[PDB]
This record gives sequence, C-alpha cells and structure tokens, in this order.
Amino acid sequence: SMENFQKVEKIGEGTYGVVYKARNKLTGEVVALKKIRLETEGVPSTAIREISLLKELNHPNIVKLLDVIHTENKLYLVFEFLSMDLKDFMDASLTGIPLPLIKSYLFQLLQGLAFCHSHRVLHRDLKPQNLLINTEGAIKLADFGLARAFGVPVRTYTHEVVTLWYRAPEILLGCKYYSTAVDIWSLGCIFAEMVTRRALFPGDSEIDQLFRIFRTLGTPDEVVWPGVTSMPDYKPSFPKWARQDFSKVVPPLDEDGRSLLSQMLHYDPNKRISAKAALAHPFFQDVTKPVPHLR
Amino acid sequence: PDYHEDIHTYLREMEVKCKPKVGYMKKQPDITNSMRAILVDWLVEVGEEYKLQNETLHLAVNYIDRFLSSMSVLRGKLQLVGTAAMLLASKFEEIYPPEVAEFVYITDDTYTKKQVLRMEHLVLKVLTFDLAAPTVNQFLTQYFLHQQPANCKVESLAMFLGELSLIDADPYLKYLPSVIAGAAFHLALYTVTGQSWPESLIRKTGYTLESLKPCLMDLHQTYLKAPQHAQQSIREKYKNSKYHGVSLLNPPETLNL
Ligand SMILES: O=C1N=C(NCc2cccs2)S/C1=C/c1ccc2ncccc2c1
Ligand SMILES: [Mg+2]
Repeated sequence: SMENFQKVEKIGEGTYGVVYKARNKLTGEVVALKKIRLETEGVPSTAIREISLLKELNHPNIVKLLDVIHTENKLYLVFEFLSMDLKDFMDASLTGIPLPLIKSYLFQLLQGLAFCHSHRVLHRDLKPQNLLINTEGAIKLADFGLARAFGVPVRTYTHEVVTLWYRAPEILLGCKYYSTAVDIWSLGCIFAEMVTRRALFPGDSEIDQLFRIFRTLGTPDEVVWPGVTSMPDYKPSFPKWARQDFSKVVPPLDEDGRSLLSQMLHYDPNKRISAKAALAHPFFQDVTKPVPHLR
Repeated sequence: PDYHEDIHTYLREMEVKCKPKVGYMKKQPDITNSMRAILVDWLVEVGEEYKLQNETLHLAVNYIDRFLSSMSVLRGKLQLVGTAAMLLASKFEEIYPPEVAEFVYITDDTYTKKQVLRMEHLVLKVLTFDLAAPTVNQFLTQYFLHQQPANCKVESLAMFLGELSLIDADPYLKYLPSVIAGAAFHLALYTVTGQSWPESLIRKTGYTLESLKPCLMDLHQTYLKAPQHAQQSIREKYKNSKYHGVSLLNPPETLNL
C-alpha cells in the first residue's frame, strides 16, 4: 500500500496518469509516483506496456522503475527521482546550455535509445519533457506510456504516434510501416533544440508541421526519398521549398555537429542514422560528462 | 540490417525466461491437456470473430501456460483465466483491442465484467506484469526473411503449423518458440517447394535439421493427423483465402530427414 509514501507535490501529467514527487517515510528515499485511476476498462494498455518494458530495460540512461502497487482503485508506478525534466531545464536556462553538456546529453540519449531498439522497443514519445536529468550529469529516457515491443519486420502500428513537433515525416505522410527511425528523428529535433534554445519544427497542425520541415530540409522528391510522391498523405500541390545550408539551421554547430544532425534528420528512414551507428560519429570524439550546475 | 541480430539474440534469451513449466498439467488437480486444447481452440474462434492478430493469440496462450504453471484452477474457471489472458494480450499487442464488454459477451454470460477485471489483476500479479513474451510468430516473421524468394503459401503454412502447436501441450510445451518456428518453417517450405531449412538460417539460429528433428517429427504427426483432431478451428481459419487455403494442402508422407 501507500502507507509508507508521503506525497510532496504534483509535478505534471505525461502520456497517461499524474506524476507526483513523494518520499518513502521509512528509508527517506525521494521517489516519483505515477498514479492511474482504474475509465473502468481495467488496467490500461499504456500502463501494461510501460510496466513490462521498463522491467525488461535496465540501463543507466533509462529511468528506473522501483515498484508497482495496487490499492484496488488505483495503480501506482514508483520510479527513482532525479532532478527535473529537460524542458524544465531549458526554460530555466538567458544563459544557454554549454556545448560539452549538449554533446554529453546527446551521447547518453543515443545509448539509452540504442538499448531500447536492440531490445525491440520503440519509445514513440521522445521529447524534452520525457527526458530526465540529475545533478551529476546523467540524462535518462522516461515515460514509456506510448512505447511498444515491435517485431522484425514491423507490421503496421498505431498511427497517432509522437507529439507533433517531434513527429517524423514518414508518420505525417502516412507510411503503413514505421520503425526505429522515428525515435532518431525525435532526437534530432531535440539535439537542434538544445543548441538553438527553441523547437526546430513548432507546428500547430500536421500540414503546418510538414511545411515547416520542408522549408528547412527541402520538399522531398523521388531522388531524395524514393517512394515519397506515392505516400498516402503526400500531395502533388505541396509547395517546393529548396533545401538550406545546415550552417544556417543550427549556426553555432561545428562541422561534425552539422553532419550528425543531417544524418539524424534524413528524410528516408532506411538511410537515417541508427542510434547505434551515431555513437561512433566523430562529433563525440571529445565527449565528457559535465555537471548541469542547475537549480 | 540494423538491430535484427541484437533482437534475435535478445528474443532467444527471453524465450527461456518466459518459458512455462513443462509438466504443470500433471500438478493441476482438476484440468487436463484436452481441456486446455478446448480453451485454445476457443481463443482461435475469438481471434477470428474480433479479427485479432495471430501474435495476440500466441501471447494469450503463453500467459495462460505461465499462469497455470503456478496457480491451480478448477475446470469451470479455466475460461475466465483464458478470457482475461486474451484481454491483456489484446491490450498489449492490438492497435484497437476489443472492449471488456465484448470479452464478457463471447463468454456467453458465463462470467461477469467484475470477474473478468479481477482475473485480469490476478493474472498480472501472477505474471508480475511481464507480458512481452517471445512467440513462435515472432521467430517465424524473422525466418521468413530468409526465403529465396518469398513465397506466400510457405508463410501461411508455417503460420498454420505453428498455430496447431498451441493446441497440444503434449508435446509442444517442451519446445521453445524458436524451435517450433524452425520446425514449422522447414515443414512448410518442404510441403510447398520441396526445399529445406536453409544454410542462412543455420548461420543465424545455429539450429540444423538434426537439431530440429525431434520437434519436426512431432509436428509432422500433428500435421498428418490434423483433420481427425477433436479441435478444428485452426483448420477452418486457414481454409480462408486470407491464408491462401493452405490447410487444404496435402501434407507429405515422408520427410527424408
Ligand atoms: O517525469 C516523468 N514524466 C513522466 N511522464 C511525462 C512527464 C514529465 C514531467 C511530468 S510528467 S513518467 C516520469 C517519472 C519520473 C521519474 C523521476 C523524476 N525525477 C525528477 C522529475 C520528474 C521525474 C519523473
Ligand atoms: Mg491434470
């Protein structure tokens, strides 16, 4: 039961349920509690999926699930507590996030992500709000409520997926198959956001999102993305925007930074860099582990 | 191709950890193999009625066998375990799972909603929320990538044969999904094209024909005897054009090796 946990404060909602900060009254441990009220449709698929996958995934860059508690009107997930989410951190930072910290965070996220993909898990909601950081310099993937265990090869999965700003063009154009590449696209957007301090593609709708991506990466054609003109939601009326220099997209980034980002934001999912391959990109040659020096 | 090897290795790890107890039915006081066969055949019908993925069918059976491996159940409650298992599998695997009310409907007024919901919680507690189980299907789709070239009749027959193995705990509960999938694929490929388990899969899996023989011999018998089997929902399912009517094909009388 929740006799031993003292609720400190509500910190937000994400994907499903409400996340609280709490304290174990006996051990002192600070934890995060995700509450689920049992829509009487039983335990929700989002809870079912997050729990079995998070129990499979032990990695320094994936959030640690500590316990699962049922108090037969609710279901609690008990996580380790870190400091704050990456969105919190970026709103607080005038100052900027220094490059060595960006490199380090990106490096860790790719490790967390390669671990997911190697273990047949799509996260499908990678965004700053779902990435968690501590005082020591670590960053972890969290909120696996939209995740799933995929097969090889993939079949058609839920089309809803990924919050708009971070949503890969293959989902937007309605491809019947999507896979691991969609998590890479999302990390690309986050990479850019850490550097620019603003979201890369802040669309208010699907078409707005597509147009914002096109005005940065060029409208795709059959040479750059074989098959694209045949996709269900591709329209021949799409305006034809020219591709722009990556030195203009993320100006502070040096040669390797730009190279990695363009490989992460490649239109063709099959040609888009894997998280595993990205770990060896020369961008990371001088990677360290600085502290965020947050509060 | 990226992650395919890692995923295969990892699935080969998890099938061992997700394996039910081989001789649990002996320790079940009130239920039998035949009763479980009735239950599994019914799940096939449910899957057909609600147009569910085969993967969901396989997941449910794994949940059932793992649950029955630690909990004694009376014959009258076996179907409740089954219904709750199918519901969870649907929530795990399906884009659009059926509502709980639909699961209460196909029980035929046998159990109540509250009973189904409580059974869901019990199965979860007993399985400790570990629902991402490797299945025969998950290996089959991987094995299909080694065809030269892809043959749709071979795939359907493999899926068919792999599905038949779900019905009979004797002898298939002693074989891993990766092994049943191996035997199903070779047997399928041999029936349609006259070819055998390929060198490229020996490479990938490390299973040879010699290693698959024990399972392959059992599956050959089940296949030959499938029309006389008391449970028939799988033969009727794979009669349909959706699966290229592969259940209507003639099984071979010898396998050579
Ligand atoms: O923070 C978490 N967020 C989840 N879903 C999305 C949300 C982000 C922020 C509010 S809701 S699940 C989750 C678990 C968790 C674990 C440790 C934490 N440490 C510090 C701050 C938030 C934490 C959240
Ligand atoms: Mg018995």
